[PDB]
Parts: sequence; C-alpha cells; structure tokens
Amino acid sequence: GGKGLGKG
Amino acid sequence: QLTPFLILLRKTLEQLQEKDTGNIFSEPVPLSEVPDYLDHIKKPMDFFTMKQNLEAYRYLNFDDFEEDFNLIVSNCLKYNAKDTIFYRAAVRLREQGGAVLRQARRQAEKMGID
Repeated sequence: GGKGLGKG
Repeated sequence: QLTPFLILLRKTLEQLQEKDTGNIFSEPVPLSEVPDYLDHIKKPMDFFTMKQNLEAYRYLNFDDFEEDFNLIVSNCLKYNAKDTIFYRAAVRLREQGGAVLRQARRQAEKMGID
C-alpha cells in the first residue's frame, strides 16, 4: 500500500 | 486495585511522553491539514487522547493501554514516508517506549491484573 501525501 | 493501577498508568504515560522529545505524538494529527490521513489510518491515536482516556477510566487493564500506545507508533510508521522526521521518531519511540512498557507490564503483574 502506498503512503499518504504527508504531514508537512 | 484501580487506584494503584491508575497511578502506574499515569507514570507510564509520562515516561512514554518524555521519550517523544520532539512532541510529535502530543496531539492528534490535524485532519484538516492532513485530509488523506483517514484514507490510510483506521484509528488515530496520540498522547493527549490517551491521557483523556486514562482519566475517564477507559483503561481498566494493561492490554488496552498498550494497544493505544502501539497505535501511536504503528499509525505513524504506516502513514509517513521512511525519510521523514515523523517515521524516524516512531522508530525511536517503538524502541524506547517498548522498554518502558516492558517494565510497566511487570509492575502491573505485581498488582492485580489477570
């Protein structure tokens, strides 16, 4: 599973 | 008994939080800033939520307490890319927090947990 865009 | 057990949990939670030197896990991941978070994460968790649960008597055994701390770490590894400060912090917290929980579990055994 790919991960999210991120939390910055 | 509940009183000594809750005191144990508070101390344990304080020690876990002390290991989070960057305060990365102090509060819920802000969903308004991370709108794809719930696409990846089934049950968010953080130390503030744990403290609220603790004080609201939602941890009446050691396993439920452990389960929520482990979520803090596992969610963070699952959501964040390996090269991020967040992922690296979760790797460290798993090791350091793991030692804390090992010791705390041994204390809980000495009390009245099944």
